[PDB]
Formats: sequence, structure tokens, C-alpha cells
Amino acid sequence: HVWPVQDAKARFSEFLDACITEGPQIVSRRGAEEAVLVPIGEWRRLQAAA
Amino acid sequence: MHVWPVQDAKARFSEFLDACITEGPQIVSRRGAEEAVLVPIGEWRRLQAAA
Repeated sequence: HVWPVQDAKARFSEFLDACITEGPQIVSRRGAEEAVLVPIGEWRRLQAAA
Repeated sequence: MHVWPVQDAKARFSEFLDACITEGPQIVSRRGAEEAVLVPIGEWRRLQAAA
């Protein structure tokens, strides 16, 4: 579930489907986490739960 | 919370990621419907801890 930047770009459609079918997918740059793609409903729900 | 169609987030991935970090969560759409959001990782971790 951690994708190097170049992999998240080259396989972006797979990265987005994995987000929706498996859960949040992290993007890393040179092995350091940078961002995470979160399904939109889950994002909204987390904001309400926080 | 700018919205990027899937093909545009892919083609301009570096810009999409940069906007996430410099401006905040960026939405990705398919078929003109919001599907997911790219969130700075630190913001996500703090959200997780608070929920």
C-alpha cells in the first residue's frame, strides 16, 4: 500500500482503484511518506469522527 | 479541494502532489464524480489519532 511517486504516476488508475477497493494508499518520495489517497466517503467520515 | 479528473491527476501527477502539499487535500474524480482525496500524510496521521 506504499507507492513510490513514479509508480503512483505510471499506474495511477490502479492506485485509485486500490484506494477504493482496498483502502488508503500512501505515496512516498525516495522512501519517505508524503501523501495518502483516501476514498472520499472515508475522508468525510474521518473528519466527522475527529 | 480543487478537483482533478483521473487522467489529469495522472498526466500532471507531480503538480497534483505539489498542490496537495502546498495547498491541501486535492480531490480526484472519475466520470465527473468525486471519488478520492490526496491528503498530506501528516494531516492524515493526525486525523487518525484524533478519531
